[PDB]
Amino acid sequence: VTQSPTHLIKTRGQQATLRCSPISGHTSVYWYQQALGLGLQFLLWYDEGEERNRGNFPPRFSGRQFPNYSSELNVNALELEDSALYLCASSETQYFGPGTRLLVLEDLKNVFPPEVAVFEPSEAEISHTQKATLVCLATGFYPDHVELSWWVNGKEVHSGVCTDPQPLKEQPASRYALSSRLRVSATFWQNPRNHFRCQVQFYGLSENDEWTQDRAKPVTQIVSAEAWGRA
Amino acid sequence: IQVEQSPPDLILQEGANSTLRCNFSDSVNNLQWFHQNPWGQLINLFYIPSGTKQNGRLSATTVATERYSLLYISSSQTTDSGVYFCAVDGRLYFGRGTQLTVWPDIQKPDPAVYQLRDSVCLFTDFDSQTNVSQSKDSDVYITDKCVLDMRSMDFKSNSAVAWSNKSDFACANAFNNSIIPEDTFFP
Ligand SMILES: [Cl-]
Ligand SMILES: [Cl-]
Ligand SMILES: [Cl-]
Ligand SMILES: [Cl-]
Ligand SMILES: [Cl-]
Ligand code: NA
Repeated sequence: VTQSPTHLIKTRGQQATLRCSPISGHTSVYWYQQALGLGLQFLLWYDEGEERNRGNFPPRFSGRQFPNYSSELNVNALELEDSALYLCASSETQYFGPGTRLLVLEDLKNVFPPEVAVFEPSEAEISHTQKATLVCLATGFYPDHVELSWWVNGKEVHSGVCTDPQPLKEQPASRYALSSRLRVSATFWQNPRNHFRCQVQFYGLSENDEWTQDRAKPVTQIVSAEAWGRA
Repeated sequence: IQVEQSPPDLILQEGANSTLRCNFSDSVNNLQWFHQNPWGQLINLFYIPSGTKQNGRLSATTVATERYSLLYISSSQTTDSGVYFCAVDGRLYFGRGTQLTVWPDIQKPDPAVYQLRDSVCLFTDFDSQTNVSQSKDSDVYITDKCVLDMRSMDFKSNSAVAWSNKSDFACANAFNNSIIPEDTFFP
């Protein structure tokens, strides 16, 4: 089960297109809205090409299912309170896609990509514990729900990693910040061959969107930072 | 059709068993349990309109005549943390979920605050009972604790991070708004 785009920023009054492709063979597609604080609300169901049901949603929430059972949802006259994770499921047992996160803003003026930095292990920690912790900081970004992952020697690692469950606000009265830690044995850090990267997938603007302002258009992009094993 | 889930929140220490309940106001043809991952993906745990299923350390039992289902997690691991949903039924009706948090058993605590370079302060290797407070100062940043698992060494550890562009700020004073352990190593 597949959904595109991953993430989408729009503006009041615009139109949002959400795409979904079900598991091969499945003929039913279900759409759900997951809005922070309301849980999962049912939106639409399609079987064999047709609309079978609707949640409590006005006709500006529209869609369709294609002969191959793939489906799209079109949300018109977008409003701020349309911001949500939209989830697609197919076929008995329902299986979920990764969802399309929609953000609807008054304007694009506040979209900034992150700055990403990697902070190397304290020598004290290495002495005291035989272990080395790298810290990653992603700062100054908006909107949230970024994807931060660690990479060592070209491969994504999951062991020894911990990333904050939520971002914190930079002025709690607002752009965001995020941190993550990677711990390796001190021996691993002391190997000059070893290469560590903190990678942040930021979701921002696309071609579609209009940017005037002087700074770079804050496009959807990956911003990274790196560290080498001890020289 | 109403779908209630119990409890709403569950803090556990790894090793502990726990049970999530799901009640529903009517007869159902389908019931599913899910886990939601940090980036939004619902993972199917079980389809069980009636009976019992087992998969690894998870179990489910649905007493259909009495309109409820149990999700049983044996020896919770830190990796079990997240939100668990119960849904019944073509649309599914979801409950509001149980949020599960599983902390490590730190028998060998070793609290310490380090300075890192390339300005950041790391508080690490405390036990799970320690609470890390935010800063009252809006130009000082402190993350909540989180647990990492160095899988290959059977080793788990908690940490939080503080940083700031205030000159005043340093690692020695950084976690002052928090109840630090006494024996905390300051390098
Ligand atoms: Cl797609
Ligand atoms: Cl349409
Ligand atoms: Cl069509
Ligand atoms: Cl967002
Ligand atoms: Cl503990
Ligand atoms: Na984030």
